[PDB]
Amino acid sequence: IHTILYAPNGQDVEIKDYEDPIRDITGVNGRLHVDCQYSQGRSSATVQY
Amino acid sequence: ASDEEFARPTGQGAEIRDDGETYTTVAWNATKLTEGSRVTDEMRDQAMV
Ligand SMILES: [Mg+2]
Ligand SMILES: [Mg+2]
Repeated sequence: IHTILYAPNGQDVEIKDYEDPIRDITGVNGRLHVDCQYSQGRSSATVQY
Repeated sequence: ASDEEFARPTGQGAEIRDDGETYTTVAWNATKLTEGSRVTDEMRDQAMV
């Protein structure tokens, strides 16, 4: 089971603070591109009630 | 340059408004002032001054 992470810059989560000097605000923004996929779904069993 | 003005009271996180320096000019001309005189070579010699 693969967690595929993508970033145009670097590899991990991209979290940045920035300042708006027109409004006197710090923004903190986070982004990430993610998907999750089995290579072999047969390799997992769910337990059901 | 334009005269000194005053800042304005502003809400927190609100856009700071533009009131930049504005300019004008004073034109100069420059008029030619002239003055002249002539002295005869005979009197350039003869005068006591
Ligand atoms: Mg003002
Ligand atoms: Mg003004």
